[PDB]
Amino acid sequence: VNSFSGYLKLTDNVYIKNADIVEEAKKVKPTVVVNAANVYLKHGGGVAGALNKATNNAMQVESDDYIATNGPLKVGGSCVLSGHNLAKHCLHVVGPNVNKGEDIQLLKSAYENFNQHEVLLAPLLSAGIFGADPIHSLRVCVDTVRTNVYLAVFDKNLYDKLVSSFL
Ligand SMILES: Cc1ncc(C(=O)O)s1
Repeated sequence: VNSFSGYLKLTDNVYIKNADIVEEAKKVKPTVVVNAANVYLKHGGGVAGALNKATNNAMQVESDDYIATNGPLKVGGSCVLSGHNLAKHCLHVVGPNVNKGEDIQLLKSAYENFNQHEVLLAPLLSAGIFGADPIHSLRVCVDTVRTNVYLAVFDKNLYDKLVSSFL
């Protein structure tokens, strides 16, 4: 049994809700929240922008030190950093950004990072300002992630379309 409430169970391991990821993280304090990161961990907008704002920029400060030591992530890659006031840990995952021309086949590689964590609160990778089709992102998620994932959908309209169209 876990703390997650109000989620629509899609498969054995994937759940979905219309929820504010910051507000959901603040309520649950999950072991892992996933950030929709870029390779530079520059948390300017979308999921990263919102999560980082909710940490009062502490996520960005920590991320800048990570990059100064390690250099950029790979598209499809990830790193584990603090969850600050939102979670124990933040898994920063880089999905391909279609608005930069990145290979959408890297979306599966991005989701494979979730399998290193037994339970996660996450957004749909490469959705929103990363430019991918969120229906496609949900399909790759269900077909890739084997651990228990609780997906927070930012839009009520999009949430209803994802559920209604789910095979
Ligand atoms: C505050 C948020 N902005 C974008 C989200 C998303 O595309 O998942 S959540």
